[PDB]
Amino acid sequence: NLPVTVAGLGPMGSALAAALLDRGHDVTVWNRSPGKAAPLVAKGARQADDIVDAVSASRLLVVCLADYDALYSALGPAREALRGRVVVNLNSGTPKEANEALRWAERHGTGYLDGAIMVPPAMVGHPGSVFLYSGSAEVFEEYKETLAGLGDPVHLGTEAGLAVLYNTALLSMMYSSMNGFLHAAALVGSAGVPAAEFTKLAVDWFLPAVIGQIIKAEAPTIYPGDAGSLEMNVTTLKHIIGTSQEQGVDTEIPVRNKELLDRAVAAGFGESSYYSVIELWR
Amino acid sequence: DQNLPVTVAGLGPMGSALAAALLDRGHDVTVWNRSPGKAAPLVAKGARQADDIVDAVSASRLLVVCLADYDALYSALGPAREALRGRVVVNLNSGTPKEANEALRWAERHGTGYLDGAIMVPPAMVGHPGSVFLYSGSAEVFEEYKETLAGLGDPVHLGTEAGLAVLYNTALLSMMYSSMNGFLHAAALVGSAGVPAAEFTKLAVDWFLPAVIGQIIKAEAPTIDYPGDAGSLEMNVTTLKHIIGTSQEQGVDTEIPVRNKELLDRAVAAGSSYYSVIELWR
Ligand SMILES: C[C@H]1NCCc2ccccc21
Repeated sequence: NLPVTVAGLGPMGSALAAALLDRGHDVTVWNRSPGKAAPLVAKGARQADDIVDAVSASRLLVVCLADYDALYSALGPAREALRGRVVVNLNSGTPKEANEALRWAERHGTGYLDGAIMVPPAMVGHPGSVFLYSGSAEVFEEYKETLAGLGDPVHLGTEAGLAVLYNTALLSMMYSSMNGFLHAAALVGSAGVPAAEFTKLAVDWFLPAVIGQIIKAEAPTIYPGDAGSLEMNVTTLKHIIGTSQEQGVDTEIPVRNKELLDRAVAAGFGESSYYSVIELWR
Repeated sequence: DQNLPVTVAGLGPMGSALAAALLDRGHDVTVWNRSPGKAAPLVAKGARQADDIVDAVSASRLLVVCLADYDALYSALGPAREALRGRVVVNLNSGTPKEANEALRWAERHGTGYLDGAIMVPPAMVGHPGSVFLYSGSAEVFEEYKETLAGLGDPVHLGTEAGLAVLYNTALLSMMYSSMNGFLHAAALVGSAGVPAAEFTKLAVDWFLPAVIGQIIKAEAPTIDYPGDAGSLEMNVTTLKHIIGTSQEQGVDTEIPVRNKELLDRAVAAGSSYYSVIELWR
């Protein structure tokens, strides 16, 4: 039961469709290029002829396409068939793109959720999958159970752009953290330290016990316990850069991190908090 | 000997915490500091103050040193050359691994056992649950004093070579600085929409950091085996273009994601997995 249509059958859209099939939904699939539907049809999906049939088959339409232009092109022809259905858009962009899609959906009498997929395709549907959602709370509550088949659905608020905002923010932190980890791994690696054991120490202990706790301790709105003054952290970074040079590891990462603190010291004091670094960017 | 005499040389905020922790665990603690005015609070708690460094060293077989740098260690302890014979130095503030190896050499020249250690928590956490200290140096010396060292924090022995503790410490902290900075960009980005920092912080630290950042790191780490991974360099460039785009829309400085994207563009040109970025630095 709970018929669902998936539009877009790239690697992510295919995973969405397959996860929905595995929970036993009546899944209708649609894609622009041919040949992406066959593997899903084999697994029990009905392929729709035209986008109107696809949209008409289900009250819930899960969209996973390249951008907003792609969404309009794909779903534009559906016209009055969208009226009274719900679009769950899993591929915005930026928050302005999310708001543009909300506008498009509302013009067509269509409910709208914007979602960010927080795991790779292969994790979709499996324990650990988490999807962030923004949009009408009524709509979210009505389709929550269906959405749960893809991953733990977290509703951030009713404004269209929030999911993309949170997703882009979290991912920005992820890239920096991963790059720092790779500097770390290069550093120990240059002494011949085996990576597996260091990785486990860094991820299973240091990341939650030290990095997480220090972040919360620096957050002025939230361990006894903080990162210490800017000036003491500058000195720490000078030792990291020194160590990196000794070991023959590129100093780019700690050099940039030190320059950032130097800027924050100059704007405030050597005694200002670590968190005040954020004032350089807003 | 559960009340083993210990001397602490250096009574800055960390050294003072070490001394207080040792006093709480039933040691006869002798304290020393170059500048006056730091010993009195510890004397009140039961520490014996030493006049000069020779008296300090002569009072205990175990000497815990917590000074600014290596130069400070040599200048402080130099006069006590001879008194050091047959004692053990646990140096808790080497700046680089070459410095750790220099101090080993100095200690051994004088007939003195040597451990190097890195304190992984702030002063206020020292001697409380969650305190962790990393050690490197002679396994025999570590085994002999392990139980005393356990009073300060969980003692993790990395190996016998003098520089390992500094190497691991500098690596882990390098990752920390990058992670915190990426978090601050994240917080600025959601903050620019009026999202409250407390709730975002909790989501980022209590869920995203272990469930996503930690797992993606392990997935990329070729020696550890989350059926997915970070995806190709090229897909991550595109993701970063969206983060930069979102950051511009929101009026938040793009410095952090711009640098992260430039790194990947360098890695694409060198010519593939996210983890291969590491090859730019060694
Ligand atoms: C350098 C100091 N300040 C930042 C927090 C921290 C955490 C672990 C070990 C040292 C430090």
